[PDB]
Amino acid sequence: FYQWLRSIVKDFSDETGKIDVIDKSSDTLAIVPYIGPLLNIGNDIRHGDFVGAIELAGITALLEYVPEFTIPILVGLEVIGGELAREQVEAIVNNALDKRDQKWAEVYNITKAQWWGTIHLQINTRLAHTYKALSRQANAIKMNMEFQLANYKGNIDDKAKIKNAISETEILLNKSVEQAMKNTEKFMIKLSNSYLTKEMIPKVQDNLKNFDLETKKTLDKFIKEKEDILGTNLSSSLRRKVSIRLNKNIAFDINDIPFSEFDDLINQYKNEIEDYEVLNLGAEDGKIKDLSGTTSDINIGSDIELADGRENKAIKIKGSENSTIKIAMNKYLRFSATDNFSISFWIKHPKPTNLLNNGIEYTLVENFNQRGWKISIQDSKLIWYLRDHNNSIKIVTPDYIAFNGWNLITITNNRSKGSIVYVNGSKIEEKDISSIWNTEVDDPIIFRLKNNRDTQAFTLLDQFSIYRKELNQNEVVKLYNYYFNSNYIRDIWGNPLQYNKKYYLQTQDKPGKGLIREYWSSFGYDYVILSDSKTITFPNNIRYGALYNGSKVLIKNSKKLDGLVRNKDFIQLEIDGYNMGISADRFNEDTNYIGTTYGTTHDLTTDFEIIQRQEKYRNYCQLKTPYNIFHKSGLMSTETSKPTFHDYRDWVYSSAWYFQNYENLNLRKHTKTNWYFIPKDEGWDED
Amino acid sequence: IVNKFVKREFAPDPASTLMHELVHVTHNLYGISNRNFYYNFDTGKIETSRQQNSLIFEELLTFGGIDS
Amino acid sequence: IDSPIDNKNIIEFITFRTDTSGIQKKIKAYQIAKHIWVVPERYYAEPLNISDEYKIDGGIYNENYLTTDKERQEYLDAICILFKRINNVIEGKKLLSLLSSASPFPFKDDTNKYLLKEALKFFTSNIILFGPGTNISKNQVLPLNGDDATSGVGSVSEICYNPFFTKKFGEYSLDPVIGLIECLLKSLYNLYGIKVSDDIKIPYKLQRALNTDKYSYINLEEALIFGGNDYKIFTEKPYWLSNDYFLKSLNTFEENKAKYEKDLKNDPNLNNELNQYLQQKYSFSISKIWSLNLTAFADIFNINIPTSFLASITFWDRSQYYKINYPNDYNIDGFVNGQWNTNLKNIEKDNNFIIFDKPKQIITYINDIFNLRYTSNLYEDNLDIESNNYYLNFMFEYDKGNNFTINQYKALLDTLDNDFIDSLPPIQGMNAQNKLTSLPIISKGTDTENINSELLLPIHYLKSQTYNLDMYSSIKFTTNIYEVVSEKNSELVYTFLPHINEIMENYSINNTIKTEEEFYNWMENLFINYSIDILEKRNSIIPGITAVLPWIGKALNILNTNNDFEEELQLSGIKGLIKEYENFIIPDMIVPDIPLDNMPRTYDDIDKKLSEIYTKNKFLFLKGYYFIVQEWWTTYYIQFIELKYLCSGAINKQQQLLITVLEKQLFYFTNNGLFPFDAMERMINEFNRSIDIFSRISQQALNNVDIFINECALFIFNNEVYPLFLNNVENNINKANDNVLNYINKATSLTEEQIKELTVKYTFSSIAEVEFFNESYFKKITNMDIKNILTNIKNINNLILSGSQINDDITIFDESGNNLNIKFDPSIRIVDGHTNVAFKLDKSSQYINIPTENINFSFMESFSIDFWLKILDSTESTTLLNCIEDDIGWKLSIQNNNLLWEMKDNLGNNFTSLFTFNINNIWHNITLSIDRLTNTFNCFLDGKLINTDNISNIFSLETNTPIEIQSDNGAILLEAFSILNYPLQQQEVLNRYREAFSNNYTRNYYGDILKYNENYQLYNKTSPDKEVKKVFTNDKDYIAIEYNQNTNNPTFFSLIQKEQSKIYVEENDEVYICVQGDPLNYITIDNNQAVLTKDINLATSFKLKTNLNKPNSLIFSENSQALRLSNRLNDENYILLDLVSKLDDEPLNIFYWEFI
Repeated sequence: FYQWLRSIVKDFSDETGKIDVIDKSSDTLAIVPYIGPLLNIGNDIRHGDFVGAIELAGITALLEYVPEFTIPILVGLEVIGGELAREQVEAIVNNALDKRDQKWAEVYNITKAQWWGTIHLQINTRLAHTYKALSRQANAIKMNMEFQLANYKGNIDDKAKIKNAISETEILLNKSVEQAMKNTEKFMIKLSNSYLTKEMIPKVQDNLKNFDLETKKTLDKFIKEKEDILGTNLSSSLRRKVSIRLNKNIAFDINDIPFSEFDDLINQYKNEIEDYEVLNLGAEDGKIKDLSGTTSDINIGSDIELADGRENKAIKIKGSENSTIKIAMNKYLRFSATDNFSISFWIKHPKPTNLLNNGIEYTLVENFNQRGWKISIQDSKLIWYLRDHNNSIKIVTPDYIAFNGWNLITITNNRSKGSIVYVNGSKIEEKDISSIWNTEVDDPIIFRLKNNRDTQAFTLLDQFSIYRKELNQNEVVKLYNYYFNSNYIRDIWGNPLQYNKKYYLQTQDKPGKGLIREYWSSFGYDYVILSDSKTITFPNNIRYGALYNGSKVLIKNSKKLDGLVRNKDFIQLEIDGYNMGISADRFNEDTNYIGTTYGTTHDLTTDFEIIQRQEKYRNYCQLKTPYNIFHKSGLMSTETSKPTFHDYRDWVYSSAWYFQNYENLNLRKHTKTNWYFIPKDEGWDED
Repeated sequence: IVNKFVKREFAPDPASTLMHELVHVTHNLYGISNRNFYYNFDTGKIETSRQQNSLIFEELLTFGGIDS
Repeated sequence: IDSPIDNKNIIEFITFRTDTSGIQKKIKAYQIAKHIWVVPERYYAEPLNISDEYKIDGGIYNENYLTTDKERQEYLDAICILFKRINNVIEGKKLLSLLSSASPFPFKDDTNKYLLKEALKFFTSNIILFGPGTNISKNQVLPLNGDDATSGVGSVSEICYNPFFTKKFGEYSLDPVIGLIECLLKSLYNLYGIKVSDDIKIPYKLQRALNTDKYSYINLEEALIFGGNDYKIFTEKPYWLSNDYFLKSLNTFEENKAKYEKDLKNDPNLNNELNQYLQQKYSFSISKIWSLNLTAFADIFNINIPTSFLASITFWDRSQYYKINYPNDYNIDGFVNGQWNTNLKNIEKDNNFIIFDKPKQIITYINDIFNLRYTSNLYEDNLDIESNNYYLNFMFEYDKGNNFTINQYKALLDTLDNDFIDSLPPIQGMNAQNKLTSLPIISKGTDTENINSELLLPIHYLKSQTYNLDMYSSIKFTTNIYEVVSEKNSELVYTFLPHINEIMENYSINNTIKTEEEFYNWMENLFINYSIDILEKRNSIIPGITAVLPWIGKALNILNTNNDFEEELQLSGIKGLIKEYENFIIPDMIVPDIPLDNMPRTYDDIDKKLSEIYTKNKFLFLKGYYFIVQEWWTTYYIQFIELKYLCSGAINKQQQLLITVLEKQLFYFTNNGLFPFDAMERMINEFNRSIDIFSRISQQALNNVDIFINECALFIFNNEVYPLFLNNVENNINKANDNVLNYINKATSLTEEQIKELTVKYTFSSIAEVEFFNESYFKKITNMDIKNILTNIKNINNLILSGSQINDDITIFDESGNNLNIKFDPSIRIVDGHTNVAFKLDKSSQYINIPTENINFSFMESFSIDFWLKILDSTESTTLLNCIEDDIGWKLSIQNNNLLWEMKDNLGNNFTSLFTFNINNIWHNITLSIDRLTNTFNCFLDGKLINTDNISNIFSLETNTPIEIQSDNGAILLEAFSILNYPLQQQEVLNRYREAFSNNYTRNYYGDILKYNENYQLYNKTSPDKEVKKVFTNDKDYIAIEYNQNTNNPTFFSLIQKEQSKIYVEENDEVYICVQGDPLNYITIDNNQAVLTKDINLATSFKLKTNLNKPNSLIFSENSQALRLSNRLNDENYILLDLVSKLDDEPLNIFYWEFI
């Protein structure tokens, strides 16, 4: 009676969500096909097919009455006759033009009102019919479920829990019905708006053009007379204005249309993601709080701290068994058997500095009393665990959690279908959750690092949020874009890039090599060169390219703004106290080697430009070089060469060719232009 | 969100129900109401029509929202 | 340079082996590069022709080829072109430098040098590049001694390579450098002595046949070179198939380097300056040579290559070769017209160039009810076929593993000296040995086989799509495949597009199309119905699949039953798309037992001994996952990439069907005489431009198939291959779990450590310990493996038009990567605008001139225009855009402060739209998209759709004249002027509009960015006619909006914060408001009033909040209260703080203020 009950929910939710996305550009109708046999609509035009029936006739099939409208004859306008004056006959001409414009707008509004009265109301009653059909399908299912409960022959006096299950199932069926109706309305409103704009206005425009021509004739005859009063120049200007204006078509303004996509998209994120947020544990004004405001009985340990994070301060669990955060569970966070729920949080897990915690799984956040959910951290892998009274799920993220990078992990649990885990908006694994039923315990949601053998181990958490809906891939990737709405430049860890902090600088290609300088006395030039490569040894004996190598470059500004670096800001890298820039004369015409202010023989154009041509969330940025008259604008890159008798090195150069053809290059060559800007951050240390 | 609401059937507020008629009172007091802009809901050709009374455009303008 | 006399690069040497006549013949060679020779003659050892039994499927075999001076000179020029192209990139010239100094190990006994060419005295030759042998299409690297090409000594191989003919694999020509780079990399292995001896083989595919369940084993050397994605799957961090070869070669390299480091490096007088060459040859590590694959070189040259199965996927079709005219069709920058617009000529000619094709497994469908025979030809690669034995008895190595054998260096060939190797003089003079070990010159292959079939295979379906007759004959589409396989009409062709079939159901070439407007309308009608039919996709309830393409079933005869393809895929599952492999091998992965090692350290070093065992077991189970991913790739993913290709062909076949039905229309017009010369030239010109439009959406449909097939392939791994692997790990972990507990037992009485630490730290808790599965990895290997088969043209920006200023001069360039040649006059000024730089078009003579050499404007081509525009001064009638030649084209202008978009085509159809939203000196995001698919002209202002007017009756407006931007009447600000290849939609316009405010900058009324310490005039956004003015007529001074207005005197409000550092006012920052005057008083809050109090320590701090709905407004909010305008009391709306009250999720208009 639970298996059958979950199968009912799954089949109804999956089958009333059936849509057909035809891909005609700017139409892209998401037709739900089941309206075909649900409602006897398209059987006349094409029996047995509804999506195909829409193609043959977009509205004629969907509606029972095409009106074939008409509008009055629209007699042309006229003017007064009398002993007029120049300054006022000019105003008469202007008023006539404005009146023609308002007449065009008024006839457009008349046909819009006719469309609303005859076309849109039919769409609304079609939606009402669809709601009747779907609601009666749901009530038939409810009749069958309550009949089945009325025959519970298996056991005695155990029907109460089954009755609660049926009530929750009916709620789920209603949610599926409302989603189906959202799709239906979404695809019918677009059809009606398209009909209004395409098949209705062009009928009007012919009569409006005839009226416009009549007005033009009357006005141009009004200027042949009274021309002496005007004067030749004013007559010429008025005639030109009349000829140009009273020859065009006035556009129909549909920004005030009743149902528009812009209305449905301007608040998409509020109505689809943030509306269902019942917890959002973050830091504001230096204090940890629920940013959603649903609950306030969140008590934090004495050894919890706030550290610099992804956008605003981040929660730092010191793992000392006294840095315990706990949220007393209320009716918002109590998830019953049939309640879908999602958990999204940013994590920054330090690189393990010592080998005493491998193979020891330790929890990160648990709502668990030998029944419930638990997010734990094994050796560089994040584990998500559900435990019912008998059943369980364990989903493991691959790796790279413990690489000291901000990772957004979002776990979406659709109780009917399955639990999916996404890391950085990309799906990792989905497991069947249809066998798990009760994961609800009254113990508080506990953020702690218990079962950790290291007393110094910590973890940065940010924006731990819980939603009462299963975000599908679209909403998950939308929520992952939301976090990068600002155009900040991100360092390798994922933090925003600042204006007075010294960073290690490395290319995406040639890992482990940082920037240094060498001076050429014969040329009098201080070249910037990738330093010698070095690698770091992990405690698990796997070698990786070192990040803290070379010299520390200091991002700067022309005025020391001390803000956060943005998408197209103009910067001035300062390595070892010397500004970096390209040559400002004809001396360096070979590949435009990038030099520093060290050595005053040649003048430099220091002002660089950080850009992010790729996606906003990438932890690397391109460094466009300034365009002086000598060198074209290029993207800072590196070439390995031995230009003269000095040793074979890697020289940094502006690469005017990459900037010009950047968007045509494949993703493999783009590796040459990317730069990482490594901070010196705790949690990653080679010592 | 956690209401467990079986049906989303709401009852109007008597304050807003009266505050609709106050707008009509204002229109009448300022000499604004015109009954010429009306939807005639009497159609016999389709033969399946809701058969409702004529709806004045002033009526939808007074109510506001999507219809207006 | 075919006739130089002699000396230096030009020599005449004696051939190593003997000619087919049985004697060695003299021949002359040309030194293209250091120690690299070319000889434009057919291979001397191989015969000029062979018998029909010896011929390979896909050869040429003509004997009167490359047998004249002109052809030899043509071959010689084809070479510098190719070698110049190789040397063009930096990685390419590093490989050539490595080859030039890759001389094999010199023979002993006075350091005699290795095999070379005698002169009638020895010229160093690392490679010798001959012409094509008996098989022109085959470019094989033949080492002159295979015995020493494997032991590590080396060999100077001979290459027989022909660059003139290339295959297609799709609608683009394969780059000949890939065929030459591959021959260079194969010879680099011979020079370093690292050859796999032709016995070390790895499974590549599941054999493409009907009654065969065997695999097609590839050579390990070819798998290393033809890298692609099939090479990334067995070269991960843990090495599982790493066998004696990757250790024997590495070991033999070490002592060879060591024996050079102590004997030859001591500078014997007989070495003759080979030390520098050997010092650089042995400085390079073979671990970097193995990283050099054929797909990373394609990415270096920006070539598109089928990375999925590089060694086989090019052979799954009839062998069609295209002649390349190198002086014209192939220059240093690759193909002159691009890889897709090559327009090469087919090799097929009557006299010579016979393409002997014997199709393996000629399959003929047979029906026992109907007299129906349908023969189709299958084509398969030449890789030799072995059984499942490799997977059956594959023994994992517990000890060997993560030791670096094959690591993919992201910086290919990057650790060596380029100029230093080049600056080294070449070798001359000293004698060389010659031990010519016989090469395999004789070989015979299997013949074709005729095996029947009881069901219509996808190859049968792809044959039916083709049109198999001349041009002067009717075309009749149909959906019943049984009416096509029974060739009763010979012109009926099967189509799986019901919409296209219905169009052709009632269509006659005589009366359906009768005028130019109808021909254009019909061409558009085909493009609409073709787009609807192939791009339709439906969501599915199967987990792991986002959407399902319903036309695949009707194209390849997979799950093609009376049920719908979506419905049929439900009950038959995803495994119905694949012929199930019954003998799939799941590794057993036996875990070795623990030894009884003893050292008194700590307590018999248990912690270290178990830690290495634990990480070895974890690695061992990772190789099993890697072994099973490789097995799934060659057994189940091959059957899915085979579908993606069969699909490409069916869409391509459907597309050329619609082109062969339009070309037939421009044959009733021409021949009959129906349309004049001027009108006729338009239809031919328009049909030619329409070909690139059909291939735009054909590629879009194939992109949908690429994602759908990837989800199907991953699903088969998810619940058909992976779960059986986890079950074996379950039984094997319990063995390792039991083995560790058995060994820990010591009777040593240390029960605290064993129970607490040892038994949980170094012991597998469950299979969650070792799962290794993530969909983010299978997506990476299977994404765009065969991409841009149709065209490389996508939804891109063909113009962005950025700008920069230096000193007093400016520049304007194309930022979109198209590198358009923008022309302008240098008097144009560039000033800051809306989050970008804007060009100030002030005078009438100032102009920005954008060429349209690649911006087509045909009636089938949709485009959009996006920019930010502000009218600096009050101008009533000015022009903005102009793309009209001889009264044909489009233009945008301003008419009485109203936008005027008018455009007319070459047929005389004029469309005009006069937007009446009254542009008034404010930044406007005017983006307008012309969608030609649905004939819709959308104009989005500030991210909001306003017009959507139809554009149906307007045809092509193509013009040669470039786009000209000039105000011509006043001063305007133009910014971010982008012209796009695709029509922008409401969702994407809003996203682009939002990104303009991503800087989170507060903006004044005119749209500029608000600034600190700058004085503005304040308005409440509700009464813009009345300015907020300070009131001093009372002792309690305050700010209020006055209605008397007897005396007008404006007051200026400037945003000032305590720190005079920031210059640009961002959103959500603490600011104070300063009022200009001799006192210069600030704003505080007293009893919610907004009185003016002097001194800068009594003011109040306001947090500015901006709403995107009204972007030129500010909210001065303190805590939850925002500044508000009170009710009128004495003709003065004094300003007070009030709790923010919302209306439609946003506060009221009163709380918003504007700065002027």
